[PDB]
Amino acid sequence: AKLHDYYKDEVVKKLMTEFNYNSVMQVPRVEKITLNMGVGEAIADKKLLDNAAADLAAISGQKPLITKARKSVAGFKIRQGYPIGCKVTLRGERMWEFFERLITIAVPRIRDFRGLSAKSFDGRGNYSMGVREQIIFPEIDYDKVDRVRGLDITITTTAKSDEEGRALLAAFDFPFRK
Amino acid sequence: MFTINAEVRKEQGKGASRRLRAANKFPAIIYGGKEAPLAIELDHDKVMNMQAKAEFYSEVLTIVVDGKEIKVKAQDVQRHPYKPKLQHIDFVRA
Amino acid sequence: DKKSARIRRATRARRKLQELGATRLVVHRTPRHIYAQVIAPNGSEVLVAASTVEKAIAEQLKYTGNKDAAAAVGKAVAERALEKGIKDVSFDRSGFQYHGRVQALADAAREAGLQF
Amino acid sequence: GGSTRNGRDSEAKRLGVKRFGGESVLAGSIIVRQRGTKFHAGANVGCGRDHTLFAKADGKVKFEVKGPKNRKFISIEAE
Amino acid sequence: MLQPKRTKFRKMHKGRNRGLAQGTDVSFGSFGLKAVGRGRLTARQIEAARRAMTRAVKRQGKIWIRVFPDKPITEKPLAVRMGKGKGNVEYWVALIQPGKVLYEMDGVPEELAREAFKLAAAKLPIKTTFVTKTVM
RNA sequence: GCCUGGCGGCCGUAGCGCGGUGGUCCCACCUGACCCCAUGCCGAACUCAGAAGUGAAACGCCGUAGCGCCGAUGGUAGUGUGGGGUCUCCCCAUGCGAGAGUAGGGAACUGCCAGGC
RNA sequence: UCCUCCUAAAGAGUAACGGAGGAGCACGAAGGUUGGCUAAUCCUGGUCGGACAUCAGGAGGUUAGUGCAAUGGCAUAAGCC
Repeated sequence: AKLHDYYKDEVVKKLMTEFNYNSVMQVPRVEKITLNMGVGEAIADKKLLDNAAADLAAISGQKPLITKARKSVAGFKIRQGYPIGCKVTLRGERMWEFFERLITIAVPRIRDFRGLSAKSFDGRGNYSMGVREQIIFPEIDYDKVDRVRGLDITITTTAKSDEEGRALLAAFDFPFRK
Repeated sequence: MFTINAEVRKEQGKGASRRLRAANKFPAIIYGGKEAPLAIELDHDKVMNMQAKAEFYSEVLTIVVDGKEIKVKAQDVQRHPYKPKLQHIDFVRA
Repeated sequence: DKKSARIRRATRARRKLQELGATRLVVHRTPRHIYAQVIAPNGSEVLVAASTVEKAIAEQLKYTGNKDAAAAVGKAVAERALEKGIKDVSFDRSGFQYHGRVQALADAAREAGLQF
Repeated sequence: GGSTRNGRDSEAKRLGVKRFGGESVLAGSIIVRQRGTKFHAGANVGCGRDHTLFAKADGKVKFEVKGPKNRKFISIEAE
Repeated sequence: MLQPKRTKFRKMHKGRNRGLAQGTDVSFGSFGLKAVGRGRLTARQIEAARRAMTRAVKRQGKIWIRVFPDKPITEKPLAVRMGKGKGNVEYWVALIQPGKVLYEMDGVPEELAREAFKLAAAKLPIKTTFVTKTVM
């Protein structure tokens, strides 16, 4: 919990001393992660998530809530009002708080670690930092055996082109590939 | 290039328009040129014997009417429902 | 367009007020301002108003988007309503919520005199 | 084949037509199954279960030309 | 053989012809036919007329057709009395009037519909003939 | 006089596209929030305490007609009322008559009020 | 017997074993009401994933839905929260 201090001091802002931007409303900004955790085939278990109800709030700084389905009959079995996931969305200070663990300590499991490919880039420079499945962070009671679920993370920017959104990769370091 | 004699048309409507076509005549009009629209009477089979040439539509022609003479260009046509004959034609001031 | 959703809520109200005709009180607010105007019984013009634009409020209030500034307009429009003798006045909230600064304005208008 | 029936007796016609007497309440328009093609405007309203734009006060019809494109309203005149 | 798409409804009404309707401007080609008369046209007639042209034109063109069957007709046994009722669909028909062009051509210079039409007119109603392109 | 907002009167010649311009009053973004109010999670939404930073976006202003939109004039389809012709159609006399297209228009109108320069 | 669109004539009921169909019920909620909300479909990407699976973005809209039939309407929503 220190990125909030540095993101206000020079990160993608000292840029404004050499480039033609009179406010942060023309520079790249990051303030959101629309988090989700899926249940998949949980309807054939219906007992584990009945006790793991705060297991997403174990990695996100917001209140846990089960999301209810928008579908009532499906080729994989669903039922009206069945719980289909959990969000626990990150914005502002809780998003900068959450970002301090991404790439820095998220290294317990890897699949490329040199930049993979720029999926979901939106032509703006939207960066991937997902882990495919949870890797477990140091907090309390984390050394034991415990199950883990699917986790993917994209950091989206207010930039107009990846020519100018890349000013973030000129202020931090992480492995990147197109 | 052509020059044709026209007459100001003073009685208008369906039966009068059909009457002309039985009595060697047919209706037409002149508009544009930053001036008001004018109704005219032309020779039915004699202008049909003339308009079947590109030089009637690719270039201006002279109309002699109302005691003067003016150049115009051919703008539109109405043909008979089952014959090539002229029912009504438009001109614009050149 | 979340701006247009407020205008839809105002179309709902404008249509509902159309069958009333008569003298009407319209309240409108923005993140720095608030004002209230009394519309004539022919609908074509204003009679009296109060607005956070007057130096009688704007030089005394440290910010015009404040609750006490909304109350200052409420206490002015109620005072000007008594000057022009208005009764049977139908209220209109310009597509906004009644709760918050429109309620905080109305609460003080019924403190400067008759309800309101 | 046959048996297409349609049944018998239904009307709801011509009551929203021409000059009115201006001394009792009137239906204004009784067009069938009305939900947005017409609606009401001005001092009058009509919310009946049979979609009638019946005015609740005595007056005459305006036969008004105002209203967006093909949406024109039942409204009563000032006299 | 010509067999049009099944009608949405099992049967249709035949309908009256106004005996005029302008349609003389060629849009699938540049020339066509003169109709100048009115009547009923059947699917077997336009296929027999297509055969007459197919035999004289071999494979040149193709030729485009602006007439297509519009109605199926109801037919029943001859002994059924007057009264009840309409039979099943049999033959398909259309209506023709003076302003029709019927058939439209451009890719068949001087070997069809330029000197005569007698060989195809012999398959058709209303004693039809060819037309020359309208250019002014 | 021009500007910015509103109540509107009006809501297909204020629309679609294309090129410029503006932070002053205004507004939008925006500053901050366990404070009023709030998220079925999130200050996103809506609040409340507001001006540190802009005019990015949205918004307003302005140009530009290829067009929606507006659209003559004449003709055509259509036709009331008499009548002609081996006639479920044609032709006429008299009285009416579009829609579509063409010439052409056109980048909104207007009353009241507050403030600005 | 009842009920919609059309025939049915730019005034109305309406014919011929005329044209496309239905109704004898449903829901105590699917009713009342305050404030909100806005489809559908398709594309993009995300472990356990045969296969439609998540949450977010884009295109896009009187094209979703309406207890049931045919029809007319639809955000001032009569459509759902």
